[PDB]
Amino acid sequence: MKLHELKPAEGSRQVRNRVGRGTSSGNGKTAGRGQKGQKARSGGGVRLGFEGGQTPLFRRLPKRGFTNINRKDYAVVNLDTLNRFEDGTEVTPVVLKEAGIVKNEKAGIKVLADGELTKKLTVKAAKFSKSAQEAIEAAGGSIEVI
Amino acid sequence: PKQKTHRGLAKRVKRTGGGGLKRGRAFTSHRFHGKTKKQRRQLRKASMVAKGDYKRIRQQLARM
Amino acid sequence: ARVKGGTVTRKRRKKVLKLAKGYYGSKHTLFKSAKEQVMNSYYYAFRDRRQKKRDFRKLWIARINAAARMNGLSYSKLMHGLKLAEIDINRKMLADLAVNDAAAFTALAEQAKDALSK
Amino acid sequence: PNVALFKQDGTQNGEITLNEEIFGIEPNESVVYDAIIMQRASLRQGTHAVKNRSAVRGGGRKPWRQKGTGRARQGSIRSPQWRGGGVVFGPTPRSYSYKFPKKVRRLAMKSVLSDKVAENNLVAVEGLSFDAPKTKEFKQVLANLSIDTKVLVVLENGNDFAALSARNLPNVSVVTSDNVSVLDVVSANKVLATQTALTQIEEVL
RNA sequence: UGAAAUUUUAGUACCUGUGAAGAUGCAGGUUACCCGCGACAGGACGGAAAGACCCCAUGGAGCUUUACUGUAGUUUGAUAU
RNA sequence: GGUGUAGUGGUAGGAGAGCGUUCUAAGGGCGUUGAAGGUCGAUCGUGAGGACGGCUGGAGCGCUUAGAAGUGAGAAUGCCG
RNA sequence: UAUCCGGGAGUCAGACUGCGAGUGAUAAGAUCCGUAGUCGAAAGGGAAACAGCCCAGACCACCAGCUAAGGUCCCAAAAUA
RNA sequence: GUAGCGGCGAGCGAAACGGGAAGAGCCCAAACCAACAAGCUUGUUGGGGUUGUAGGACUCCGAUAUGGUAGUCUGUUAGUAUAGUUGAAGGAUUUGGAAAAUUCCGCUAAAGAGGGUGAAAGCCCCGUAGACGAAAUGCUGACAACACCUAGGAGGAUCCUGAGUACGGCGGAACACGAGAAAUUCCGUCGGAAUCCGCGGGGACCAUCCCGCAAGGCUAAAUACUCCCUAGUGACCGAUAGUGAACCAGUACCGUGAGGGAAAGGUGAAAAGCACCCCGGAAGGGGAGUGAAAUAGAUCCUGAAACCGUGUGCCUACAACAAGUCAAAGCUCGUUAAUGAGUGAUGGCGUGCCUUUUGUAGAAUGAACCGGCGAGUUACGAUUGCAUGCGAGGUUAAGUCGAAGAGACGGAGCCGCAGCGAAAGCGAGUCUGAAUAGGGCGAAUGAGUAUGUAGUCGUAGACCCGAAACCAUGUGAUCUA
Ligand SMILES: [K+]
Ligand SMILES: [K+]
Ligand SMILES: [K+]
Ligand SMILES: [K+]
Ligand SMILES: [K+]
Ligand SMILES: [K+]
Ligand SMILES: [K+]
Ligand SMILES: [K+]
Ligand SMILES: [K+]
Ligand SMILES: [K+]
Ligand SMILES: [K+]
Ligand SMILES: [K+]
Ligand SMILES: [K+]
Ligand SMILES: [K+]
Ligand SMILES: [K+]
Ligand SMILES: [K+]
Ligand SMILES: [K+]
Ligand SMILES: [K+]
Ligand SMILES: [K+]
Ligand SMILES: [K+]
Ligand SMILES: [K+]
Ligand SMILES: [K+]
Ligand SMILES: [K+]
Ligand SMILES: [K+]
Ligand SMILES: [K+]
Ligand SMILES: [K+]
Ligand SMILES: [K+]
Ligand SMILES: [K+]
Ligand SMILES: [K+]
Ligand SMILES: [K+]
Ligand SMILES: [K+]
Ligand SMILES: [Mg+2]
Ligand SMILES: [Mg+2]
Ligand SMILES: [Mg+2]
Ligand SMILES: [Mg+2]
Ligand SMILES: [Mg+2]
Ligand SMILES: [Mg+2]
Ligand SMILES: [Mg+2]
Ligand SMILES: [Mg+2]
Ligand SMILES: [Mg+2]
Ligand SMILES: [Mg+2]
Ligand SMILES: [Mg+2]
Ligand SMILES: [Mg+2]
Ligand SMILES: [Mg+2]
Ligand SMILES: [Mg+2]
Ligand SMILES: [Mg+2]
Ligand SMILES: [Mg+2]
Ligand SMILES: [Mg+2]
Ligand SMILES: [Mg+2]
Ligand SMILES: [Mg+2]
Ligand SMILES: [Mg+2]
Ligand SMILES: [Mg+2]
Ligand SMILES: [Mg+2]
Ligand SMILES: [Mg+2]
Ligand SMILES: [Mg+2]
Ligand SMILES: [Mg+2]
Ligand SMILES: [Mg+2]
Ligand SMILES: [Mg+2]
Ligand SMILES: [Mg+2]
Ligand SMILES: [Mg+2]
Ligand SMILES: [Mg+2]
Ligand SMILES: [Mg+2]
Ligand SMILES: [Mg+2]
Ligand SMILES: [Mg+2]
Ligand SMILES: [Mg+2]
Ligand SMILES: [Mg+2]
Ligand SMILES: [Mg+2]
Ligand SMILES: [Mg+2]
Ligand SMILES: [Mg+2]
Ligand SMILES: [Mg+2]
Ligand SMILES: [Mg+2]
Ligand SMILES: [Mg+2]
Ligand SMILES: [Mg+2]
Ligand SMILES: [Mg+2]
Ligand SMILES: [Mg+2]
Ligand SMILES: [Mg+2]
Ligand SMILES: [Mg+2]
Ligand SMILES: [Mg+2]
Ligand SMILES: [Mg+2]
Ligand SMILES: [Mg+2]
Repeated sequence: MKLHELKPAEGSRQVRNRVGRGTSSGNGKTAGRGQKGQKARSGGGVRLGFEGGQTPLFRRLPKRGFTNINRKDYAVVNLDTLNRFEDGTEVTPVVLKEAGIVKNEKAGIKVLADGELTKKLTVKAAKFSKSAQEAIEAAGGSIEVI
Repeated sequence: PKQKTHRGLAKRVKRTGGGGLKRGRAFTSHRFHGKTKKQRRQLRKASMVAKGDYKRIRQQLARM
Repeated sequence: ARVKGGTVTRKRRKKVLKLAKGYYGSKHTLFKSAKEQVMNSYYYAFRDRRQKKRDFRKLWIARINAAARMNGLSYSKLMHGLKLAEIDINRKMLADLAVNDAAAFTALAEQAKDALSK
Repeated sequence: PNVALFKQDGTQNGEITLNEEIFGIEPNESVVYDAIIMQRASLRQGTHAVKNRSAVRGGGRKPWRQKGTGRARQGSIRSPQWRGGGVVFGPTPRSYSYKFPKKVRRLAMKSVLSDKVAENNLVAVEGLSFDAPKTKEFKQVLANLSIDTKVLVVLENGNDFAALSARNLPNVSVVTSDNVSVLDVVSANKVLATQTALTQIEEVL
């Protein structure tokens, strides 16, 4: 491109709308705020979720549950992703992290049976679903709980 | 600053897979003698935040 | 990046004032009075571009009526006769004939009366 | 692609081959534009401020009582509508610089270089050697290469005599092969690069 | 010698009517040559003061008390000296 | 681009497309043979608005593309003169 | 044209007329609903003037024509039909 | 914006891990030893010793080294700050009052940053690139000197290892944590330990396990800020702006005082600032001069509008006028040459602008007029549209290098690719349930993410102006009681 012939991509940039700049622009005078009221005042408006005094929805609804301090979440992996590897390959949490499939392993890798596996593999992971273990082993592979 | 979450809502609702919010039911605290067993049974079940209510409050749970 | 008032303000107001030349005193001298008057002038101008058509049709009708009376006819009877005789000459041309070509208008009136008789 | 290689005297040697991945791509105009705008914004210093009614000097007391005087009610002599009052909003110090995705940056650089090559505005020279810095000699070098428009002279690191001898020419912009930017390439109408500089560029990209 | 309040621009009539329901300005009619000077105060809902009466604001302030919640003081006990 | 048919009052308000102001970049220009500014004119466009002459003036300023805003006033018993 | 999904609103003082009711006194330019229209946010013609009634919805130019409500002796266009 | 805290409201809101900037560790008290002094201990002095894989004393052995320092107006030396020196290259022609402008040929450049010069200068001047420079006095760094720290091994019989302390009750306070189930830290008051088989902590508490060793002290760097000084920068202001203050400004002025607080820049290139003459007492003018220009004459660049006045082309003394517009005779004049311009007898129609209202010509509100100034912005987040890049992936943050740039590195972290459940947990399913039942939420039925931009929202004064008031320092009894 040439500095004297620049052209942005169509629709990439828009013109800011300025209010209170004459009537014919469509936002003159009231600047789109309407006529009087609380919402027409500078800094006006009510806090989010406010209902003008009617009991708000969250107040109506009860609190529920608790958070387990020892909660454990696992980074999930499916058989379709495992298909990306070659037969005889040793699948490991390190292997997954290097491949970029699992950037954050959380409490560990758990393998699920969402897809159809087609390659023989020795898979090492924190956990395996029962269906996932069966699929891996039926494909001639093996599973080891790291 | 970071937009803050409404902690009361965070305690009362759950984000579902499809983006909706799961909520408990009202009238499930006491005075059960005033409600038929059908009412109690059908209030035991959870429900979803209605469209109007969600459109009012979604910004308070953006980062829930 | 300050944008001081500049000259656009003076230019715009001067356009309004020039539009207001000939008005009475402050109505041509002062921008606010001039603008308020120029707006009313626009209102009157738009309204009068329609009223002007009405005025001239009214004038032509009156002149045609006088000429028809002199030829022994009312305006209404003349126009009815002309419609019967298929004459499409409009009121502007008819009024012009009445004032300028009296003989032509009389000939038109004769045909109108003949159509009425038939 | 391939570009004629020239000796400092101006006689052309055999062509040389440039990496297609760097000089052989189809330029992406929109990406180039984004890079230009981003770099130009980054150059801004953004030091500009005004005093609002809180910052203006004085202006504490109420000018006159709320009622009775017959004048318009006022709160401070420094309110924005007052002559000498604070400014409503207005400039405040801030940064205009942002960052594009690395991939977009790389694409922009490749696009400008590829565009130069395609137009044949890329002049590669075997080497630029000056026993001592002399702008007259470098100007003669440009004449030998038949370059008269705006030129970006890309030198390998350490070619201080070439850099010095060229810099003062009005139409010449000197940059080291390690430090070359989309804005520099786009500004220059022609790009005069030494062969070592091109090698180092290909390594960098 | 030389101000001021006021002031949308005014070539600034009367009657009856109309109209945000009390018109110099609108309708119909009537009256009236142009410009002033000295006087009067019916009107311009005349000027002056974002009505103090009245109502409203989840306004303010001072005051009262067996309003609510505190509290300085006063007093009583334990404990240390 | 042509034809045809239909449509084009409008407050709050939504959408779209533009005019003009200052500044930045690039390109391409104009200026003591007179820039900006001021003033007059019977000029052009659908609109905001744009030219071109005469006079005044005496040194800076347009145009095209893109960018950024202290970007447009007639009203606030607004402030200053 | 309807839905459904999403971005952005404004609105929560309504007025009158006709028709159907209540309240009122089978009063109010009263009040409160239902229903249709108009005004609100609608210029034009008629009703003397006259937001809400009658006719009728202005993108523009014309010194062209036909009609609506309402009119045709003069003001004042058109029948002393 | 998680875990949490919270009239579980409004809101408040961590820390550890991980990634970086910077990095440094050391002294006492005590045991014990020697001396001193008084009154076998008990104070002073010196030695000794300094800690958790427990250390130390003490007792045995062996080494009298090895290294370090956060010391010193100790020099020697270098550099640097505070003046400076040097520093290339143009003449003509046209316009002009003046050349840097125009035109023609040149020249210089490690210097084409910038400023000034009679208009716009690479080559006229000050400069710049570059080179060079310090008697004197600071500052820094090195070198040296002086100085101060700096021991290994083996044993435990015994001794030492911080007391009105830790801790507890009561009452407060700090920890994101508002007494709460409430640890941890601190204050006041009262009570009040153990001491190596000892003690503290791991969010009440206990046991086990792990980690540590309080009640003594010191410690550079990364970090915060800029009244000042030096050198610069700016899609920052350009005289109602920018500091209140471009000017003799915290001045004038106001107030008892605290305190409040202005206005006010521009002749010309050069004063060459109008000799002399004329009217006038002067002021002020008219000539005559200076000047390119004096309608640049000091109220001095330009010189708008309101406002005031002179001259006149047309009209106006029977007319009821929101002052116009439409139609039009007459008169006058001739332009961006256009089916022109000014004025206008006369005729038709016609109750301003704004705000606020169901409705305003309104006898409802606002504006005396003119000019200037004067109101949805920015930062950080949320969300949607549009755009670009990549795509089951997307992307870096801090930080390092770099021109205050781009860019490179930096994958810690964030979003997405799996959901369901309060949770254990299970998983293309899962939860409820006795259930292979039904049903809910999901999958089948996949697009996301980084950035730009625009709309809207949240936190911030959040579009602008406006209270009566509240609170915390001060100043006032020169009036008055
Ligand atoms: K809006
Ligand atoms: K719930
Ligand atoms: K209940
Ligand atoms: K009224
Ligand atoms: K009177
Ligand atoms: K009071
Ligand atoms: K002109
Ligand atoms: K603004
Ligand atoms: K005003
Ligand atoms: K919608
Ligand atoms: K009705
Ligand atoms: K947060
Ligand atoms: K609350
Ligand atoms: K020692
Ligand atoms: K000179
Ligand atoms: K110069
Ligand atoms: K020295
Ligand atoms: K506690
Ligand atoms: K612990
Ligand atoms: K520990
Ligand atoms: K002058
Ligand atoms: K005159
Ligand atoms: K008239
Ligand atoms: K009033
Ligand atoms: K089931
Ligand atoms: K199911
Ligand atoms: K995308
Ligand atoms: K976006
Ligand atoms: K604000
Ligand atoms: K806002
Ligand atoms: K006294
Ligand atoms: Mg923008
Ligand atoms: Mg609108
Ligand atoms: Mg307005
Ligand atoms: Mg308003
Ligand atoms: Mg309202
Ligand atoms: Mg509203
Ligand atoms: Mg209530
Ligand atoms: Mg229960
Ligand atoms: Mg019931
Ligand atoms: Mg202005
Ligand atoms: Mg018609
Ligand atoms: Mg203040
Ligand atoms: Mg007044
Ligand atoms: Mg200011
Ligand atoms: Mg009436
Ligand atoms: Mg009346
Ligand atoms: Mg009138
Ligand atoms: Mg009046
Ligand atoms: Mg009054
Ligand atoms: Mg009032
Ligand atoms: Mg229409
Ligand atoms: Mg300018
Ligand atoms: Mg502005
Ligand atoms: Mg004004
Ligand atoms: Mg009523
Ligand atoms: Mg309304
Ligand atoms: Mg109407
Ligand atoms: Mg109206
Ligand atoms: Mg007809
Ligand atoms: Mg007639
Ligand atoms: Mg008859
Ligand atoms: Mg020199
Ligand atoms: Mg020259
Ligand atoms: Mg606390
Ligand atoms: Mg205690
Ligand atoms: Mg404890
Ligand atoms: Mg340990
Ligand atoms: Mg430190
Ligand atoms: Mg100032
Ligand atoms: Mg000025
Ligand atoms: Mg000031
Ligand atoms: Mg002059
Ligand atoms: Mg002047
Ligand atoms: Mg008469
Ligand atoms: Mg007369
Ligand atoms: Mg009212
Ligand atoms: Mg007024
Ligand atoms: Mg005193
Ligand atoms: Mg005294």
